[PDB]
Amino acid sequence: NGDRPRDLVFPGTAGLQLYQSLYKYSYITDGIIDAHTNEVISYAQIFETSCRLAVSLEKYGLDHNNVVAICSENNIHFFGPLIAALYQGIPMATSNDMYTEREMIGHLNISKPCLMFCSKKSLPFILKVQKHLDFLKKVIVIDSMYDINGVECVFSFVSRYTDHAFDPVKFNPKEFDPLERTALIMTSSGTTGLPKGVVISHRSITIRFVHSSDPIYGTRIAPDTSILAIAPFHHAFGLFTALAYFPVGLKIVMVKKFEGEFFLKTIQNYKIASIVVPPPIMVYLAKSPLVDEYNLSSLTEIACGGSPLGRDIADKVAKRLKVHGILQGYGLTETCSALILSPMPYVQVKVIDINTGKALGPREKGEICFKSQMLMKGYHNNPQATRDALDKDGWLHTGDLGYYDEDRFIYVVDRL
Amino acid sequence: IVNGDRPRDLVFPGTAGLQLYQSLYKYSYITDGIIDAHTNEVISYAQIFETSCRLAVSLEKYGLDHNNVVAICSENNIHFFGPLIAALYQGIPMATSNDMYTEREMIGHLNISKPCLMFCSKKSLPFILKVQKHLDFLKKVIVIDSMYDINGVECVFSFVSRYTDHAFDPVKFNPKEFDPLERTALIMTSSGTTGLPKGVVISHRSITIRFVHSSDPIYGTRIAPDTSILAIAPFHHAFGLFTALAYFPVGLKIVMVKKFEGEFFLKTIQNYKIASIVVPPPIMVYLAKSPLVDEYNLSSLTEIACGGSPLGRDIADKVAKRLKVHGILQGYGLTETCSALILSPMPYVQVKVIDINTGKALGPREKGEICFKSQMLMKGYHNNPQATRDALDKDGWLHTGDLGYYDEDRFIYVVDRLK
Amino acid sequence: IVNGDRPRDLVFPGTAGLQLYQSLYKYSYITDGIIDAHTNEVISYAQIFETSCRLAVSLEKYGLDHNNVVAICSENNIHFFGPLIAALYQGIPMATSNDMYTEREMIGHLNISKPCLMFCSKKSLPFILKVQKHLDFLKKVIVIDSMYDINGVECVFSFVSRYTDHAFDPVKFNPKEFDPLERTALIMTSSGTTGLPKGVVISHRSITIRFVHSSDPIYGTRIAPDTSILAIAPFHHAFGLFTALAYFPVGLKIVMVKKFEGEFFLKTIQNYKIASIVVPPPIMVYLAKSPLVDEYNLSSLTEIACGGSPLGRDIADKVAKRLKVHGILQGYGLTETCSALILSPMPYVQVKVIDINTGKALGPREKGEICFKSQMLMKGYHNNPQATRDALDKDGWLHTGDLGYYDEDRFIYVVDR
Amino acid sequence: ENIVNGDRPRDLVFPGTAGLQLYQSLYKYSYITDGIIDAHTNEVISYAQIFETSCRLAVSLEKYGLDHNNVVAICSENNIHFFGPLIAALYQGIPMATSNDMYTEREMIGHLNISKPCLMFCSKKSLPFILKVQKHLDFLKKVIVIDSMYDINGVECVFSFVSRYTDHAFDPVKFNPKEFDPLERTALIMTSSGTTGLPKGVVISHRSITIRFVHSSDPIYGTRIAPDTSILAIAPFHHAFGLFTALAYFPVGLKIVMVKKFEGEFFLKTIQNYKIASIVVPPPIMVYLAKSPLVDEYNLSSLTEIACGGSPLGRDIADKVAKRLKVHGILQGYGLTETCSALILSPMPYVQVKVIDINTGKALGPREKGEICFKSQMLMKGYHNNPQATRDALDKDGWLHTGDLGYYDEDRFIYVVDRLKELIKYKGYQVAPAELENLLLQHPNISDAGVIGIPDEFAGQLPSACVVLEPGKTMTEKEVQDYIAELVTTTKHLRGGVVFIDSIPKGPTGKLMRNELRAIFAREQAKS
Repeated sequence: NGDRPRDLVFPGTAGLQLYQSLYKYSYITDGIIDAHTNEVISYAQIFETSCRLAVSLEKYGLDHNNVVAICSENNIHFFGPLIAALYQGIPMATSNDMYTEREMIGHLNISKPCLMFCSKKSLPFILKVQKHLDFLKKVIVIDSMYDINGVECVFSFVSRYTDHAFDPVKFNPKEFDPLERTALIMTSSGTTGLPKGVVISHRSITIRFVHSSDPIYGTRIAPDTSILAIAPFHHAFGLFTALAYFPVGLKIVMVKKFEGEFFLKTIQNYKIASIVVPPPIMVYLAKSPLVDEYNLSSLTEIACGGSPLGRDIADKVAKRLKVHGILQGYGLTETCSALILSPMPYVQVKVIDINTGKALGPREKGEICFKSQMLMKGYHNNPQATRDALDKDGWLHTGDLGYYDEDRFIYVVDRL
Repeated sequence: IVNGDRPRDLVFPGTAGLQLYQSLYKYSYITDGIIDAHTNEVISYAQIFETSCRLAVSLEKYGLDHNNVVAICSENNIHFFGPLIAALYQGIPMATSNDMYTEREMIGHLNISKPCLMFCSKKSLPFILKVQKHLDFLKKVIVIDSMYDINGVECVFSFVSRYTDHAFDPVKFNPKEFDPLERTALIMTSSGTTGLPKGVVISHRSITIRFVHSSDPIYGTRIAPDTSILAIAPFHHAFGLFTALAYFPVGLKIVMVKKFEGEFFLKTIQNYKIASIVVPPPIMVYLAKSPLVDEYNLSSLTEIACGGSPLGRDIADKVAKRLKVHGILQGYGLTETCSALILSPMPYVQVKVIDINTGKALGPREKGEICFKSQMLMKGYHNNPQATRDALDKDGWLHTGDLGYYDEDRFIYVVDRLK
Repeated sequence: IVNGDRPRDLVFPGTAGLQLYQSLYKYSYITDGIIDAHTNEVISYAQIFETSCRLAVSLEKYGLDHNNVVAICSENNIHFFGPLIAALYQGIPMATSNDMYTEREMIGHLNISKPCLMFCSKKSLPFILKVQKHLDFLKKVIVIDSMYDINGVECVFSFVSRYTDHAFDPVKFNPKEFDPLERTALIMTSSGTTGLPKGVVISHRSITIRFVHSSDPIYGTRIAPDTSILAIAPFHHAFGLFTALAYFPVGLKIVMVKKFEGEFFLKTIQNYKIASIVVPPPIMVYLAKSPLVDEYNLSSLTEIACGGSPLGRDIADKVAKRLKVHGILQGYGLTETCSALILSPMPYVQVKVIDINTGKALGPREKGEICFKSQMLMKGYHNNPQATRDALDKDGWLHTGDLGYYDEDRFIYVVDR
Repeated sequence: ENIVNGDRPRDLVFPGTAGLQLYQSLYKYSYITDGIIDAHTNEVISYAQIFETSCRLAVSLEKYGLDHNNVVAICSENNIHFFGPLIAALYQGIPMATSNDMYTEREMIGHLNISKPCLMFCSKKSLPFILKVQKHLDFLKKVIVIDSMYDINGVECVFSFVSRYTDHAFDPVKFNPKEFDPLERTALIMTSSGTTGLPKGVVISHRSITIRFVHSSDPIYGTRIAPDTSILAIAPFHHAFGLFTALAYFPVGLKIVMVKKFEGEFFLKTIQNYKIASIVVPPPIMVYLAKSPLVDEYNLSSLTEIACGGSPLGRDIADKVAKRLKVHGILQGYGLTETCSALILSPMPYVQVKVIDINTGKALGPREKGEICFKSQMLMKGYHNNPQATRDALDKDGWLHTGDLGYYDEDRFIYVVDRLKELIKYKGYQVAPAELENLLLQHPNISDAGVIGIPDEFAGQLPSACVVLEPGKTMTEKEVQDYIAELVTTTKHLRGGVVFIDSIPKGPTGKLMRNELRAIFAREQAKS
């Protein structure tokens, strides 16, 4: 079973939650800051822009039977269109910005999206790729006020379908079943050798929100101190840890790429309360030099949500930077990462049999596997690997064996 | 048809209990939940969480439900919320009695709700027994703030340990579910307009909405969950109880003073670094034109609110200035009902104008009698069908007693011409 | 021939446009360019730089030049300077209309310059469209403080994106060149001498000189480029427009209040840590002898100035003392023209005293009609050559209508009998 | 045509005389009372003091009968009063010769004979010397002490001198400086040697100085700190770097405090006890700044900005310091034109540049290799009475050939990255790159330098490598030739064969001796 949720999951569309969040924390004036450029967007800005963009996507002719995409590096305006999709319940495919033409065409062919948001920086590569895909009917630039040789930008586009009197306080996000409407088709190159694009329900999101909100697990930090986002937005881990920052209204500062120093510079200079990084930036933290040459006395909380090596690099950092024991992930998935760490709310776990397939009780070995709403609703257009991944009734086979750690210790230890 | 702001927090649908429960469970880590400014006694959130749950199961197994009514009679006292929230879990209605009623008054009071069980204080117990000797329907008393029973009078601890054991776990307990709009949360007595002791009925929904207002960052007090607010207004009365209760869903260290007398208020706000206060207008005037109230360091003060008979004659401006505060806003007409609605219309609250000669539903900038409609409005008086149809009319409108006019679509606030 | 102080900063030779341009470019880094004390809207210097440059090329490609005259009708508003400065680049004259005119008055005004394009505010647009329905020559209106168009009315953003594109770089833009003394910068209408609608003409030179004055550390606001000054005086009007405009060449964070009324001025001056205020005498009296105006913390104030018929003996002294200020010194001369000349004889300003009867030049300490000569002076009235020759005489001297004298060679300052 | 232009100027150059802008400065910022402070003595002059003295000195010099066709000099250590005479020369348009104060008799005379100045200004300290010296020079008619109230043994001091010609009631605000074209008038005649190996006197225009000020005013480049805040001056005034960086402090009205000599830790103390905002220094005290102990035992928290304008130890001293002192970023330039240093730092306003052919000499394009040259007004204008060095240093039309070779990043990026810092290296039989195309573009395992050029065969010029390994790792000559046989193709490799040795060669922090390795190649083309 695993922990009882502290903040009850928001029933409705994740769109609707995010919407409400933006509206509440409109007062925040430092929504996102580009650590590099120093560009800054306010919550109120994302709010207006996302609403405008929603009525726009609609009147232009899009719905749930379509798929939209965004291909951009880690960038301030990214959330405008993303969030707009979530209002309308249009599915959003996120493309990694650095695919080679080769890889990328492979990707877009999975979801096959009719509209594509993208970055200034990524625009040429997108035009180059779009000339190979008859279905990619329109591209829109997200981070420009002016159009780029005939390519439209979110501003112009939006002013086509919305006017001077538009009031996002007066907008309503479309309503639907948040468990059967797709939010994201994020493609993943993990198992086998196929690209295969994974499907994320809205419920997976509002549950991920529950987790960001919970004060024993997710980041318990002041709704107006600055958290750093570094993880790739196009990728599941980075998109969700980032996106969950809004229901709780945090000043996000954000870095384009994990590499080098400057991680340091950045984290000192903005008074960063919490960071959420993958384990390479953990090693750079633990056993890298002159990383106390910058004042990092700002750091309240640290998280890891990918492939975390032993509890020793973890202690190296917990100690170096004076932290409340950095605790985190073990088992994280292709899907919404992290579940069962230091089981989680809305996630149930079982131990059955290598041989029978019947659920055991306590202190008994057998293959450990998961069931949750937060789990992928399967893959896209591939009925094969859908029924391949999660079994006869919603259990996702992990491929390890171990046991129920008893009633009085409902935690996870696994034998093989 | 003035609608009033769109809610920034969607109202929690379920039992008001359930939300409070959830709140407590979430902020269990908070250890300085309520402090008795006087004794220096302290309860933690997690303690209230446990106690309220144990007491919920106790009351249940003891055999009570929606068809009964419980009461609590206590002065402002840390343990007050113990039984109250437990009631809200089970959906037993709670009648709150004022501790300083005279026997005369009190009997009248209890005869409205006629509660079978009565929590009380320790210094209020004599009086409660003295009274119970006149009311056959009052089968049990329980003391809320004692560890031992008191000459046969049970106390909350003994009572709870009767039905629960050491391994009891509030994380595994569940508050009853019901329709939060048709379940009475509270029966708070008030003798208004006529002077008769009539008892007001409050839905759970009325509460969950009041929580929505408190969460709201333009209206309700926007300050960090784990900084200290002072609530002093009397808990048995709606203003003090709802403002107090609403502190929980947002997890604030409350400090609480038993009585508004002179200073010491000063003393406390200094000594506990009080971020926000919420007071009635007597301590407002005391704030503004009483001297050497800048002899204590009150520079902790982020937010100030007032919610009864607000002295519009700019005492408010004087305090806003004296204590360098983000301008004190509050008042703008409250009620017998859940106080405070339409401050500096509020979410889930709409107001109209109609005209006192026909009763239509007037449009912009036009006078006529102003009155409110809301889920948050009182569900009526109790075993009295008379003054119910009199307070709120044919379709959910409650006549307030002023004329004003709708300040246009483009200024959706309220100005009213004569009071 | 009292000459008046030697300038400390040599007047910039070129177009006033070019100077404002360079200013914007230099202080582009300033991120708190203008703040709407009311709303809390803020524009950055670089934003004005881009907006104004784009607007300049826009105005040019749209087909305008010096032979037209443009207008602006707006209340005190962050975006006011957008179009204005753009005109100055192109050397198109700008007529400023007071935003509170009656249709009655406003048309009278507009008929002086007869402008073909009109920028205006969100707030001013109803009244303006109403007015353009009476004037054949008013071909186009554009809104300055909106991102989207307003029922068929274009806005500056849209207008600008018609003629410039994404790759436009204002660092590569260059302001038109002309002689800054024969090119009109501004046509500000004024009701002086007679109740008749006469429009005053200001050359670029007058502005580049006004900039000379604001930079001067004995006279103009001597405070660090990146401290916050308050502009409250009406932008459509000369005193307010120029005190405001002169701030950019010295790069000051401007906070701006739409209206003088109430304690909101006090609040503002506190909440933004305001170094200098420059006010007309009503908020001067409100300053010295108004109550509980120390109930707000005004300890931020280094300098105070006044420039609208200054004589408040000794109200000025009452505030100088009230607000621990380096003694507020100012006024002592203001006009139809660029207000403020001879304050506490100014650079590039000469004053003489002559004879009420002959009109021949006096020497020291001697009575007779006092009057001025300066490049900063009005180049005359607009379509009225009658009152041009009436105001400034045969050889550039402009008669004030007072008498007095030279406070000597050894004290080249002005007292008048 | 293809030219890199350079950053639009954020302050348009002041048309007129350098003296005129310098006047107007002193007059505007007259109110500052801490103009220059002897960080040593504590003596202090104010701005309006300098304004006075300099205007006085100006009219004195004119009535004494001097004009452009003359040349006045000044020999002095770093001293408060330096600017009085200097600025008055600039007012009057008389050219000025800054002599180094610690020249020997021998050197000094060769110098003075370039400019042949008739008036010499001097400091108390420098007087004996200058007199000694003047007893050789018949052309040097008058000395004047600058930092002493009383005359010395008949040597007239500035005050007596000025008083002959101005009275009690003299007013500088009424004085006008002389007017001329700022571009044809010499301002300074500061001599520099090293190159070729002779005493040759550089010519700086007035415009060079106006431009110079334009850069100092530049809020991205020059020191952007508030007028009436304390900056430290410490580089010797009698050299161009120090003189102009000091002189330019005046148009922005700064409280200068100044130390006479760079040595030791008196520096920390001062920059502390005066609350010093910015500093501008040479790389000696850069490296002492970064790598030297307990320099964090004095409080250097006042330190907004740092510049560095000489031979920049771009090793990692710049970063170490920007870090230690938590400063907004010390970022400097590249060029060392020998005249007004710093042209192209992290092109500069009013400076342009192009790259040309090694062979033709036509302007190249983006990412095209060839010799770097600049052309700016701010550049030296020539040498004094020497038509030989002039037509050498700058070409036909004002371009200064750096002798380095590089290319310009992009026209949408006008930056100059440059591959191989000198031309006299890297020869081949159809030019080949040396110390930076390869060398630094190949290091497995890291093998520490080697690009020289062996004269054989009589068919060309053999390239050759001088590889050295560190942690005993065995590489062969034949082995390396094939790792970098595909790294460059054509024919490059090393012809002779990767020789292996101990270190690299000498020269101050970096600079090889090229012929060192060629001769060291010799004796090591004989063994196993």
